[PDB]
Amino acid sequence: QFLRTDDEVVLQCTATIHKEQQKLCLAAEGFGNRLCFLESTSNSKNVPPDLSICTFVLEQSLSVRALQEMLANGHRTLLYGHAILLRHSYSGMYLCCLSTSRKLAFDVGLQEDTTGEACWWTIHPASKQRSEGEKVRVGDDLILVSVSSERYLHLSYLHVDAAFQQTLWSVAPISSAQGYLIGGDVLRLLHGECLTVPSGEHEQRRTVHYEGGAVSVHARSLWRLETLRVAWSGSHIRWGQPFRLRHVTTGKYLSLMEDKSLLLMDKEKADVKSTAFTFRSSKEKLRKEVDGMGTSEIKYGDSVCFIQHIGTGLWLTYQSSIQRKAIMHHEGHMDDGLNLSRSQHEESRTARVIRSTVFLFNRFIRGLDALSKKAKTVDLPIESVSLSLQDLIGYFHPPDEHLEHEDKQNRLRALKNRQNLFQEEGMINLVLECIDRLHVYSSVAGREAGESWKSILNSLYELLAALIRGNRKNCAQFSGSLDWLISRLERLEASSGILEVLHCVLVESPEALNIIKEGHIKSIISLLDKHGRNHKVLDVLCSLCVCHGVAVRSN
Amino acid sequence: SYLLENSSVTPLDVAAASVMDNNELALALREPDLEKVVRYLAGCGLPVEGERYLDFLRFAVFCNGESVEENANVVVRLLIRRPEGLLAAMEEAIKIGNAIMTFYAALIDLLGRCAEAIRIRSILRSLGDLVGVISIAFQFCPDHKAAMVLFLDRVYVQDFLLHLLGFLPDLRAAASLTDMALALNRYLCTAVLPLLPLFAGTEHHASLIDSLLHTVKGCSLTKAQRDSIEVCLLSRPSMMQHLLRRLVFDVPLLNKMPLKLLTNHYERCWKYYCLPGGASEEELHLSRKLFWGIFDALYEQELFKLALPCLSAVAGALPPNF
Amino acid sequence: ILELTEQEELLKFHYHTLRLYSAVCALGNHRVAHALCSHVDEPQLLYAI
Amino acid sequence: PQFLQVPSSHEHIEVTRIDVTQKSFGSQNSSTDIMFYRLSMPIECTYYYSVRIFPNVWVGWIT
Amino acid sequence: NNNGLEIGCVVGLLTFTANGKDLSTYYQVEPSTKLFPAVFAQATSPNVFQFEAGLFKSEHKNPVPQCPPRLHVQFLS
Repeated sequence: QFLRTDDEVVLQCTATIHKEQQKLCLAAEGFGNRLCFLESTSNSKNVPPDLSICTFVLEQSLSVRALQEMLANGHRTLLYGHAILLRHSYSGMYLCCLSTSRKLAFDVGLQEDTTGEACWWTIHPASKQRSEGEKVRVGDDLILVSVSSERYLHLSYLHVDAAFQQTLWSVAPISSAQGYLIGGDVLRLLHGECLTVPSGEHEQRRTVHYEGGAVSVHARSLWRLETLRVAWSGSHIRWGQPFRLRHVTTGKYLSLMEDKSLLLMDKEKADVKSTAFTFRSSKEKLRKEVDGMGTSEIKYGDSVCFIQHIGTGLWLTYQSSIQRKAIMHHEGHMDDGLNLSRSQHEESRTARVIRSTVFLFNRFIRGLDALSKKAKTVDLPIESVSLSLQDLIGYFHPPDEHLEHEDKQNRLRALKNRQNLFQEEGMINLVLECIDRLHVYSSVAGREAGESWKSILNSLYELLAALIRGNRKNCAQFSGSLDWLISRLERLEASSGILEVLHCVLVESPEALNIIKEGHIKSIISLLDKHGRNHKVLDVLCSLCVCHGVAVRSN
Repeated sequence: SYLLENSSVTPLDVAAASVMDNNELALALREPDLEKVVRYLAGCGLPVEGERYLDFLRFAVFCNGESVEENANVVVRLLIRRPEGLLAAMEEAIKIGNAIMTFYAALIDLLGRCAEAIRIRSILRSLGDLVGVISIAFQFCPDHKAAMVLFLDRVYVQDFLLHLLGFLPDLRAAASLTDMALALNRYLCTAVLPLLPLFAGTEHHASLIDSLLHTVKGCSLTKAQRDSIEVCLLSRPSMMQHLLRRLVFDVPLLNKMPLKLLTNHYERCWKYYCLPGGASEEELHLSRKLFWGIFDALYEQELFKLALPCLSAVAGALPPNF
Repeated sequence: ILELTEQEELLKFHYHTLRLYSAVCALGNHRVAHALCSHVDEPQLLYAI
Repeated sequence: PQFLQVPSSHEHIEVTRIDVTQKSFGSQNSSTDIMFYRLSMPIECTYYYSVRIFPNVWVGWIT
Repeated sequence: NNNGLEIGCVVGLLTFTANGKDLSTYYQVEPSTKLFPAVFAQATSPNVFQFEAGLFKSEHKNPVPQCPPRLHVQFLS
């Protein structure tokens, strides 16, 4: 009925695209993207909207006057005339006005810290019905004005910019019970063993499987429960309200295809009655909607949940290395009452970033495939890549020494969890393929986009190192490519970067210490003839000499 | 507010005169009255009509030299929304409808008469085009540039200052004796605005001397002479002495009283050039020896010889219509 | 070496050699350690003390 | 006097690492006096080492 | 009279070929000692000096057939 502090909402408008008011909401990605864009929620039948990166949380709603004093240095209800703070509900980035163009309107972005006036945005109705001081209700057509630039959050023609013309930003709510299922939550699917999807570089990862053991840890056992509705997506999960399932790592919707089987298909093929399921308590096939958080119905831990497709009434059963293949059938077994379990927020935060790493580098691979074969211009992102490349280093930044111990341990425990997730989806291998195709020429492409080629390669290894520095696993996963790194060691371009990967591996892989041979180490000592005098080489040779604690005397 | 709604063309002249002088009154006005003005500007899509509104708004926010801020803020904020690229299409109109040319001059003056007060700079820095119109009005002429300079002065180092300088074309076209005759006396008060490497500055000091040669109108020349006394006080010293070398040729032409006062202005400048000198310093001792013939040539002379007393102390620092 | 305090890049590298030379003698590399007596010359180390 | 590499902080006498195996040098400045271009690495005891000259010169093989 | 190609070939003994033409009988003598490749200059123009039967990279470094002259980092000035 109202809008208060700490309530998840969206910012929706319309646009005149071919006689239809395209009901589009504000979208901005994060962790790869600082800029804002549009997501149409009109075609919810065929190409349903990515509602994860559209929602925003009203972190603080204070007036203009009660802010500048605080800036010189509690579910409060929103009133018109208050400057609100719109943190992005996924990336934790605050919505701000920028200092750039896309045209004398500034641009709208998601910056990191709440300091500065750009993060705050005042609300004013464009309605003579309601005025200032009135409680902001559900679904009021309102205008968002900045505080720094004091420009309107405007829908330009098809881009978001802080302009001087106004736009009615209709605010549909999403949510506001702990331990009960809430829609929108990325979560697993337990058995008593969990539902999985095939691993990296494996089919285009489309099959559906039950699997026990250590796949519950993995990201490929994560499933986002997306409702059909735009508003009140964070309603509590009831028995029988509809849900478009969508796999996290591939970014594909779980769809019933009558031609083959239950499959993972993309955004565009997944029509509603081909992909949306519901939940049943028994295996029977006996409400439409409520507007609110709804009935706090089903638990995470203690809930035996049968899964039924809407359009056909099929049930999620299994066929039968345990790669127990899950399918859809009219009856199935009595082992279809699948228990649920939520993911942690960081677990969800990694894996959405994983699909962000996916769509970014694969365009970067295919763009590199275009200008490697023939010269002269398939879209090759550079800045978008380097923005993510810098950010992921920051994502995998180690905890500070100037941090308190227990929090440092938690962040490090978080860090390894962040690291383990990229290995088990093959992001390490994905980076490994990008280092392949870039290390071809020597500064081909457009050399303002291809100008940062030197700085891209450096930070690739600096990413690649950082995904190693803690884990005994992932360094042992460089069993294979360790000889290849010593092969590209003598590129002399980013040769410190190859070494810094190879340093931190050989601190933590007694596995790979025993791999390395004469001519490899000869080449490492040969590199010291190349690059003058680097003590960097020496600590590598120190680490090739001494293990974790023991000696390798043949070395 | 009665009169505003009437004024569609005079009637808005009346509202103008009702405001101009008084600070007190100009503060007292409210914002929707000003909004009715600019909504009439929004109607101008084609003008001549809009120039009377912006003239009104010019006398809305400035009023005593001190740009009154509460007017200045709210005036501007509405103007972004409907102002209503625009530089270069104006540049067509010179060679062509005189009202379109005068229009944007008055628009830029409104913005020129106005300067948390930092964001208003930024929108006014959002309108680059600066030197473009400065290049136009070297060629009706005088009104456009003086509005651009006051825009340039409030909104928007010494390198870019010398970058702007056919102000020599103003000083040289003084001998055309009628639009240009009225131009030059307008650019005498415009010459006070540049009061606030060395080679191109010597051309401009000679251009200031060419304006002083056009001076050697009358009260405007007193604004030019005050612009001349501040110019030599602002400045190397040999380039100031190269300007004093062409002034020594004018000092020979001086000894009518305006050229002697220009020489009295160079006399305390010679007191400044004496400490830098302690070339033509021998000819500077000959200028004080020509001032001994000026002592042979002689209440206003008490002020002229007290400047020559500084020139007597300056000669001893060196002795220590074509 | 006494000068080489100020020769900072060259200070750092040679230090890492001393880690390296002490490295390769990791707990009883005697065939190596006889060889390093030729490189580093024990009475020089007595003087280094 | 002794040898030391050319850093970028200099009177702008520019070293350019170029590959077939050449290094150009520039003197668009108010420094003309003395330049001793000694490369880093010696020889001990077939292999021709070329020096291209656009504009005097003293080519040296110096211990 | 614009280009000069003064070439001090090595290997023990030295030779000079200036503009590809022999100006030899130079001070070419050392049994087993060292020689810096040096060009001593008074800066008469910019783009002043460009540097380079085996090649000089293959002599000096650790690889010694190394007949393509692959540049390194230690080629310093």
